[PDB]
Amino acid sequence: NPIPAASDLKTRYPEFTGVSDAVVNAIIAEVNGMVDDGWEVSDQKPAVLALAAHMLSREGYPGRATNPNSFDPTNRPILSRKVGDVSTTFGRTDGGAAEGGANSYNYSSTVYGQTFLRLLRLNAPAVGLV
Amino acid sequence: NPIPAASDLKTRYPEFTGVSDAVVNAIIAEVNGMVDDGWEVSDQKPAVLALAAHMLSREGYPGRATNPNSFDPTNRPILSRKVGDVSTTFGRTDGGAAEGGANSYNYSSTVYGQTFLRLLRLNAPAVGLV
Amino acid sequence: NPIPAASDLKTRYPEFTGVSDAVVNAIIAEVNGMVDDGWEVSDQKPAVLALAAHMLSREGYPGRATNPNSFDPTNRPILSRKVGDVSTTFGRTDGGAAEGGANSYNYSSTVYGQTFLRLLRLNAPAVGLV
Amino acid sequence: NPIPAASDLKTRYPEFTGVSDAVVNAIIAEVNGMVDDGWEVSDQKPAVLALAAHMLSREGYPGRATNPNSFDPTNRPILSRKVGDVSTTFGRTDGGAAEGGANSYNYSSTVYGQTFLRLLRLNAPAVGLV
Amino acid sequence: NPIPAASDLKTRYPEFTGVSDAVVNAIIAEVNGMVDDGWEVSDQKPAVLALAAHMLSREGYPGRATNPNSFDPTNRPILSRKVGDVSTTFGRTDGGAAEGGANSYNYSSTVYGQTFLRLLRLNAPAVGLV
Amino acid sequence: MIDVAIAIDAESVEVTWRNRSGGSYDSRGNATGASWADTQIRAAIQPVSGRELQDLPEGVRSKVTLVAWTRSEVAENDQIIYLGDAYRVYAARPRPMDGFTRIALGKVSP
Amino acid sequence: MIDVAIAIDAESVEVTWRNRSGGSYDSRGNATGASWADTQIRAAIQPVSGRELQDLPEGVRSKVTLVAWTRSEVAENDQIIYLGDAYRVYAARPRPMDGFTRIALGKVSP
Repeated sequence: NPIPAASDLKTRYPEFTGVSDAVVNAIIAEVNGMVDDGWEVSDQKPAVLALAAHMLSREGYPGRATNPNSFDPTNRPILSRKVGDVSTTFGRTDGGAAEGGANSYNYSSTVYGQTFLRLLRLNAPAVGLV
Repeated sequence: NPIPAASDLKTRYPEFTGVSDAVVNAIIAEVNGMVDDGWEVSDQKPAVLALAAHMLSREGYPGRATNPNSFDPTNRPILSRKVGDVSTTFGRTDGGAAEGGANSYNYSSTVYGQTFLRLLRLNAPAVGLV
Repeated sequence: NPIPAASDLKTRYPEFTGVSDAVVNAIIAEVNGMVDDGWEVSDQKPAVLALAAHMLSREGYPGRATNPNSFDPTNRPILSRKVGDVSTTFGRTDGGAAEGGANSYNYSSTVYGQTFLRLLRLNAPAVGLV
Repeated sequence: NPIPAASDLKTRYPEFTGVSDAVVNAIIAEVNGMVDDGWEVSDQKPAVLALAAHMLSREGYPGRATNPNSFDPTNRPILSRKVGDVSTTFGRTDGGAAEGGANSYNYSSTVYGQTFLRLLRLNAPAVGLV
Repeated sequence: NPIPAASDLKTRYPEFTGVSDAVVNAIIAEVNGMVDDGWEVSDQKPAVLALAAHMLSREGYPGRATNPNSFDPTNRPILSRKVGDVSTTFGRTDGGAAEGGANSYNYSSTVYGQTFLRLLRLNAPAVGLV
Repeated sequence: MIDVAIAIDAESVEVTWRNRSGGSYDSRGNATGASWADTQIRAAIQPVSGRELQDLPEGVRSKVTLVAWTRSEVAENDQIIYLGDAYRVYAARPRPMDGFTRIALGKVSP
Repeated sequence: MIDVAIAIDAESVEVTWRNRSGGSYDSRGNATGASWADTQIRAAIQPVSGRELQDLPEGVRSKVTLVAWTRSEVAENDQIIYLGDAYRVYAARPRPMDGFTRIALGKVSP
């Protein structure tokens, strides 16, 4: 990975246009380690570009929240609601919420992590000798 | 795959007529790798044409959303709704929603993915020696 | 870990800007032990920066609470609520709430814990001889 | 453990400021036995400091109750309530409430006991020869 | 156990200040047998002081009841209540209520019993030869 | 992740919103109502007690009412042209936490 | 462990509470209302039968009502400034076991 892909996901993923310093310097540097030169050329840029957005959207929005400050450090899903008389119901997320993981990192939460996972399986067979 | 099928799915799949730069350059480049000359001639064009649309519809629309800006990075299904006094209920999708995967890529979400899957199983038997 | 990362998570994790003595001296000192020089350079700073925030958000807010004094020593999740006639329902957390641990420390509660976990599994394979 | 940590959790855990005699003399003396010199220096003070607060908060508040006298010798969790017409529902705690122990001491009830447990696992491997 | 700890739990457990003849003579005499000199000095006083209170709170209050004469020889838990139009619901306790014993003595009912249990497991390992 | 008004999109229809701004009075005391602005918009109309007949001595006429649940902002005195006839707004219940309202419509033509 | 008013925090808004203390009467019999004290505060307002039109002979005017569910203590005759307009309190249902009330608000400007 000669070039850490920076400031380009805003073109690749148009929904992210709020902040750039928390993107390029604070997160991209955390993702460009997973990519290796043993991958193919068609994947190294898109894979890191997708995983960075997965990490961003795992939190509220690029930096920690959207314009309104309503962010939840525990991603609690919203099952239902009603606005004739305001009501909401959430899920339970303590270790694994529902068909989820509790000892690994769950890459299959948003679409972005799913893209990263489908690339990672293609390019990185896991087998060792030691 | 001598020719990356480009700007043709708008004719094959009429519902996608919004944007063309995000389709041909950003997405088709991400699919034309899966197809191999070991396939059949009648499949290499339709299969990639289907898989590109599956990838598009995975997001909100052709590019990240339809004309309204109401897109969800998590494909949360809508189980019920009521409009005499507005109410909705959604599904829970954390690692795997319902009869769905949590460590692979689920090709059986939409119809386009099912078409790609049905061609893939036909043309690519799985057996190795190493 | 030559340098205990201090007063930097306020820049890394903007939501925490209330108090700094409880963070640097009281909590960071409790985290900088888990990191080892056997890790990678790109992880020793971010991992401890994440784990300190996981420990902070485990309580109400950086020091024990946010500006309101409404803190619960048991992290009881809120399943539903209604405000047309005030009502709430909570979860049951006695030894393990739901798909959660009862004899270990659950690192998969918040996102910060999941980030620490994903780095820990990467840098620290578990095998011994004695 | 040369020094029984006393009167310092009120600085470490600011929510406890009501009483001191029931803390230093009546409880800390019951916790400073579990700590051993085989632990590391970074843990002996924080571990006992946390376990003392766990024991305190297991009861109503530092001594047996808060300023109002409404304490429950059986820690019955509150699942839901309603204030349009006052109603509450509790859980059932007879031998073990829900995913909880009934023959050991359940250290995983509050956050404080969880901190003590995560330190105890790190510093005290359990293996014998006799 | 040279000295049966008497009239001291009123200082250790402030909630019990009603009667002293039923405590010292009637109950403490029933507990000081379980403690053995094979224990540790830090435990022989607190453990019996806790177990006497567990036995007291097993009944209504130190002698058989509190100031109101509303006592139940069966410790039926209260699951829910409503006071806009008085209603209560109780639990079922015949041999064992819920995750509870039916042929042993359940020490895990109240907190005092759990304290006695946690000391007992520590000081009294179980192994015989005959 | 919040979307409630996504329910109003299941059933909708193109009605012409007609926003109003008031006028003033001629020096002789009369009134001048003016300043309409039109815009095609989507609503979810339901017939809550519509088309009640009235056989008065003067003849026969109907009494039509409706409810709206629209996403746009509509005040209490505007017009909505639907099914070829105009309707005047009785009363709105705006919910600014979300984006939608609830409106009562009464037919204007006697 | 008790927290019910934690529900009122999900939806809230900054309204200016305006606490009132009464006055007295001039020797000629008139009245003098004074002693207002203002404070920004958070409420959870919902439109229970708001904005009912009234086409009186005198012209057109609306009839606005609201409910509050606020955490602070509000008496029966105070003011709450919301959305740029003042509202007077009809009636409160305080629940001192918890911290919150329930208030009916009517718009003042005719």
